[PDB]
Amino acid sequence: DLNSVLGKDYGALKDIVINANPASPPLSLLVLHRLLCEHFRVLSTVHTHSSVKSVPENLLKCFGRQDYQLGFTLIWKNVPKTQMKFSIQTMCPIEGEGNIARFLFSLFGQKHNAVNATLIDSWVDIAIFQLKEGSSKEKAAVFRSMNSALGKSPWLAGNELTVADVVLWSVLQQISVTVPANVQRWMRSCENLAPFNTALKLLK
Amino acid sequence: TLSLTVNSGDPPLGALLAVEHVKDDVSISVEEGKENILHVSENVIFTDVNSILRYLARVATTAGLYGSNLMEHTEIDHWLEFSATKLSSCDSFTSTINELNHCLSLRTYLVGNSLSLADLCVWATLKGNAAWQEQLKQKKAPVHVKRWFGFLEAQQAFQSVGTKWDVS
Repeated sequence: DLNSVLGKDYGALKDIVINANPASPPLSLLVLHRLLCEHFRVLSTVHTHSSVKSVPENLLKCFGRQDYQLGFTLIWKNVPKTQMKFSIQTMCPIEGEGNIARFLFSLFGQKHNAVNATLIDSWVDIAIFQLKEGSSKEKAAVFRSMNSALGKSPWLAGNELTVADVVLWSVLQQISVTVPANVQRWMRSCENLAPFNTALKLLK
Repeated sequence: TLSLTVNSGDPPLGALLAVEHVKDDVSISVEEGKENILHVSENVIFTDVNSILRYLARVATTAGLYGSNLMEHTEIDHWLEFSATKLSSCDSFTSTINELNHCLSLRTYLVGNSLSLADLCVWATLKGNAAWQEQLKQKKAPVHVKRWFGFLEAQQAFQSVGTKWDVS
């Protein structure tokens, strides 16, 4: 797609600003950023906000021509949950890395029918609402679900990589392990990819 | 066609509000049960309220419950998580309520000046939250939410679903 009809009354998208806590780096976002770069020309900058001291070096250099389509500013800041805004200032920022991930991936323009679009959403919801803070019983349940679906398809939501794959994979990395084989295979599928691969390195 | 089994114990008011707003537009039946399930085709189903809300709004094109652009799309998602986490919680209600209050300061509807998923899920949760009502008894509720809440509660659909489904 590549269109810029994203905001109806305001101007087309140019700069995206994200606030993130450095005690809780958002691997999904780092990964997605790498992904966007392949398809878009991005100006990437990291700031640290007044309220933060000693952000680790890997975190500072996590992004390190004529014109840009997209501008990407990551601000390390003491926030409870990750935020996104499209201008220097705003009232209701979009909170939560799951929601930020859906939006960014969408800029690729790969449309889905109502059922697939909802399934993709549902997986993103599982990573955030269950797998992220879940009890082992909950974690086991999630693994089970993925394994079942990863025997149907090579990717969580179908034959193509979706934001479902990016988010749940990223969440997995930042949290007693017994892993089914479809999942263990799907992990490999992801790690093979450059964008997933490099970002993992940054968190060290 | 499209059938929804609800949990008649703790009804998903938000989803039922959703069904009512898409009826003319889509043919859908509701059945009583012990859990929430949306049956779409032979064996494709949705179980969690937020997945059911998203499918309904995606299929009910006329209703426009999912916004009109990617921006509003993302805003509506934000409110879906907001309701399913911060508001689906006892703790830090005050912090949460104030946040909602600030967002509604200059808005009539949560997203894009017209009714949306955001409005449904947040209102549904906000109803079923004890803290909200206690604030209501006390008269200590924040001003904007009170207006917005009141405005929605007075609409026909919000009272049809309330009358048929609200346990209290």
